[PDB]
Amino acid sequence: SMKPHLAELRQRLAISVLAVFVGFIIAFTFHNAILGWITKPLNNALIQVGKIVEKREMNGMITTHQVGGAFFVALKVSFFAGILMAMPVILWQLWLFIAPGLYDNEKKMVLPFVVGGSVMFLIGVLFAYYVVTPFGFQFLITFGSFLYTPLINIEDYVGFFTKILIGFGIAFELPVVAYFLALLGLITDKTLKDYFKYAIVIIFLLAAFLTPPDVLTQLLMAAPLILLYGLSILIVHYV
Amino acid sequence: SMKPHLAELRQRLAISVLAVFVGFIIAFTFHNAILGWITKPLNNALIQVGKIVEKREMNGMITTHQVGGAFFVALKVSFFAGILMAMPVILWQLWLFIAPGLYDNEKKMVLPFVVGGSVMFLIGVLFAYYVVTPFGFQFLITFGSFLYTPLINIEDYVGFFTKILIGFGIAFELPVVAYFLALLGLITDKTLKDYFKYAIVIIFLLAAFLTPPDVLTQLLMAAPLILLYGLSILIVHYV
Amino acid sequence: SMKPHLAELRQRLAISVLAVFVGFIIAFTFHNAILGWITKPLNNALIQVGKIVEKREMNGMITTHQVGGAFFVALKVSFFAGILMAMPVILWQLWLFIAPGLYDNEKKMVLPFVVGGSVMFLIGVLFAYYVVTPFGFQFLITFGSFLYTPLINIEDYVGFFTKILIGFGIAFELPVVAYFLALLGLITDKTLKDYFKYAIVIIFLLAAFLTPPDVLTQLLMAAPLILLYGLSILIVHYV
Amino acid sequence: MFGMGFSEILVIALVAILFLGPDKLPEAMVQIAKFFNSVRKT
Amino acid sequence: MFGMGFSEILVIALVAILFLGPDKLPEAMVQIAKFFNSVRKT
Amino acid sequence: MFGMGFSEILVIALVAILFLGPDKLPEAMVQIAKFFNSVRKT
Repeated sequence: SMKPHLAELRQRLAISVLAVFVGFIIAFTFHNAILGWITKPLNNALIQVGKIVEKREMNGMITTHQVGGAFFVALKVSFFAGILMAMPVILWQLWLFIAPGLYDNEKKMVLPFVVGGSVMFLIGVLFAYYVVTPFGFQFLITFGSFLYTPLINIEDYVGFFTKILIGFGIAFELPVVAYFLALLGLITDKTLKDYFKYAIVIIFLLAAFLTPPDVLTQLLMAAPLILLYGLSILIVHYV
Repeated sequence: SMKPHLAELRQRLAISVLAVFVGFIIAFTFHNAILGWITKPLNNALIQVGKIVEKREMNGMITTHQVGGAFFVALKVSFFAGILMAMPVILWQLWLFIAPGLYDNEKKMVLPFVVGGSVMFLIGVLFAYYVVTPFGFQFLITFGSFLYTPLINIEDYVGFFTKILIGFGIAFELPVVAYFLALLGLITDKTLKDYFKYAIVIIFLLAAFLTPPDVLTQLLMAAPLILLYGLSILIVHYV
Repeated sequence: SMKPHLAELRQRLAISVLAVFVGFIIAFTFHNAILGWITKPLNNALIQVGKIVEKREMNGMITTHQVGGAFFVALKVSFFAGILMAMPVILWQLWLFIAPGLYDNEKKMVLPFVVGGSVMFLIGVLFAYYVVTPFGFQFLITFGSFLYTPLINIEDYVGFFTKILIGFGIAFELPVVAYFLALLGLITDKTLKDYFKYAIVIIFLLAAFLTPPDVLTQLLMAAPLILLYGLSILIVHYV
Repeated sequence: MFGMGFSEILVIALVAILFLGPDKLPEAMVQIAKFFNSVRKT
Repeated sequence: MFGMGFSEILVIALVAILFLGPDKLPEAMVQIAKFFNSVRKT
Repeated sequence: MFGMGFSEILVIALVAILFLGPDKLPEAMVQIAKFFNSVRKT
């Protein structure tokens, strides 16, 4: 039963792990460049907020509060870039494992799905980096500019920044996963509406997983998911 | 069986959630005032410690280490204030759900109990804010004034301050719940004394629940609970 | 069955708890000395890095980001010193609980093991403090010296520092536990090699427990454990 | 447990009562139990 | 699991052993098991 | 749960599949179940 599949899975999981390790080495060789890319929007926000602050009066900068914070951030950023660099190998190995299983009817809707899903994920990250972050970061820092001093630490920033970038990519993949399921025909407008009663519970179940144990973080994450489900209604309604 | 009690519970939970949302909106309209009220003791403590330090020699201020720290702190404070403001509606809905169940004999003991518990919680919160905090914060900051620089961040400070206020509010409700039970008559000194053996285990379980996974926090929270149990023993003995 | 053993366990667990409390009181009386000993390498690293950064150009210091950070750190350091000071009493009580159980054949191997294991743990802590930390701390701070400002907080430093000290002590006790099991004769080179397949899973299970939920923390801790196993392979091979 | 607190649990149940409502909550309750029983006997 | 580490469990068990003591711990052990069995058959 | 995340578990499983391999994984599965059954009947 599982004897031939586990032998095949082992030799494909080995290649994927190797790809991450090689991607990690390449990412760590250029960790200054990747950190500069990640850290650049924050420097723009702090400098831009500083000019507003130094105008009402007429400082803040990026810090690290752990001894190993700089090294760990470089590893964490390199690890994340390594997984992203290994995604073509990981997905190619994933496809080769399930390619014989899929029938020839639905085998030609997987490559466009992977290409379409990946290209939409890239747009989500670029949109979050170049359109959302420059205005979002400036607004957030300005909120506590007249009250507190923004001594932003890199350890908590990288996690905050990577979640925004990763989250927006998936936030763009939800309106295309539903669209892909719509043209072929598997769910209609009614199906995505009469299953909302459960779907709200799963959304709050998903919100709890991806947030600290605070309720506010749950609601602050359940609200975007509700709208993504809402946009999914019109996408199926239009098709 | 549970059909009418679920039909009735739903329409009261809806009203409670609406009250919480309205309270959140009202609190966010005045988030600056509540944040100033919360951070007023910290500023006074920092100024006093600065005077002491600059007298011994012959700086520290409120910061934010997260990009979304100020906005999240405002949202959290507004959420807590909204829950507090919706508590009368929440409690009124709770009473209407259990009012028919309670007999007329003990129905006249609930409203005085609710009034007494609310007034004692308010007295505890005011005591923590106006009597305990001015000395405690100053002493804690002066503890590490000759070694470290107090760069207090708002994100953890808000949680610490709200925990202090809530814990002192409930810590005043424990000696009055026992008093209310003793006046009517349900437990005596012997019952609260020979049940201490399980009571200490329950206290430590609660301390573990309400503290980070550190053992030191568990002990530091269990000691006040033991003292509260002793005060309850004394209160029951007096009656 | 357990009636006589629980009466004996209770009276020996009580003595160990008393030893911790007495050790805690003694540790708190000298908390300035222990904190100075703990924090001394951090000051040396910051001063030494400062001379480098004030040479390329031709600041950073120890802070506290919580109100109760200075007091809690003093308690936490005192608590750790209390447990260490109570170890002779705890181990003596532990031995007295199992002394009749152990046969006379292996009773004369426990005392050399406890003395040998403890002396190796002490070497590990001293080696970490005097040989590893001066180079490790300076390298870690210099890594993010040209990008970020090192505003190290004492709360996260104590957790980081004692983990290095405690971990290196156990990291030196693993190569002597393996030796003790080898000189008497219970496992050989082959047994420690053909059981590696379970060992690698157990190591990642242990690394998961002793690290935050991040995978990178798991990998960064599984790597030293694998090398300890590799060294333990050679130890049995020589004997 | 996996990032979910206790107060986290109550909100999810709070959504469960509000949206599933009086009906359709027992239907989900017996479906979860059947699903829980399904994996037990397999 | 919900805010409690392994050390928290060990401390709780330590207080249990110290305070319930030799007797009255088996009484609690069979009461907890009976309570655990009570919810199982209901 | 005790300091172990979800992504933490998959790595542990990944080591299990990768190192134990095709054989010796079913042997481990039936040994864990036997050990799990052993503590149940005791």
